[PDB]
Amino acid sequence: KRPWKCCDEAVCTRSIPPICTCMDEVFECPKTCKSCGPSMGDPSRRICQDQYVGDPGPICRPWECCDKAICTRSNPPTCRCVDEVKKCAPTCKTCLPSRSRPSRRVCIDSYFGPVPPRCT
Repeated sequence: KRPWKCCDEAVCTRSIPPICTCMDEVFECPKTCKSCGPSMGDPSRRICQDQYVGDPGPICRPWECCDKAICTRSNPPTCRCVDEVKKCAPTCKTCLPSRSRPSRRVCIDSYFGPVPPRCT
């Protein structure tokens, strides 16, 4: 079936259906993946190499984008996001109301993965 359950870095064609590669770095080859191997010319940055045809599925990370990411220095880093949003992403585990913007919420999750895209 699909070689991943979720993908943070899906590179897909704008076609029906999409043709997709998941560029997410892996630390062990997922059971759903046919083969893992290097990426970005880096022998140590391993990915699921499989091309998939079909909807790539959801992101893994707890925020689609973040304008206020705070991350460690590792590659990949561990990051949190202090954006105050109308609704946390479905993939956020712990969402709390904001003190300063009472109609907004904050996701307090920490997540190990590449710096998320900026929202703005």
